[PDB]
Amino acid sequence: YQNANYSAFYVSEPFSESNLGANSTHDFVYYNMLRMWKGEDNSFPFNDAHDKTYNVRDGSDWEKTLKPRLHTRLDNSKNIILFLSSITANSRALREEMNYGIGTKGLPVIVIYPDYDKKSDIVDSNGNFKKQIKDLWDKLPAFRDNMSSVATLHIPCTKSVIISALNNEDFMVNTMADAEKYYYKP
Repeated sequence: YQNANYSAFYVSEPFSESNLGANSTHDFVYYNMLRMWKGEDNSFPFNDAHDKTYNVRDGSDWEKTLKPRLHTRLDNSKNIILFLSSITANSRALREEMNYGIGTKGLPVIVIYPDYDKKSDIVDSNGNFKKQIKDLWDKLPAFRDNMSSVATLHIPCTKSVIISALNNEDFMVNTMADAEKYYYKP
């Protein structure tokens, strides 16, 4: 029960996943990457909170329809998979996913950085997060300002690394590690 992974990312709105080109549009492309890995290999450790339809950006009415949908899907989830990239920009729904999912629920977050493919892109040799990463947090204040309360894992975008993250109990709410920002050491 409540075993899903909740994918959170930016797209310019309104966005429908059924329009031609949806699967080519940043940052939806990275969510679809997870879906395709799972569809191709059932061992991939991803259970999509949005499996029935990705309709959390599609224009629906905030109060009556969209916000309740965000909350319901987050309530079915053990963690958030957040994609942060150079194009992550303002979005009411994405903000609410952070405030409710982290601030209210205390869900841990696996943060995938699709612009980067090396561990050394995330942290410097003293284990400080690089400015290029901190700058992405500033693009989503509701992530930045809630992340202190949960375990977060900050990773480059490579399949084997994503699998390792998703197989780690430390980043699942019922088994969460102590709140800190974690990373794989370069």
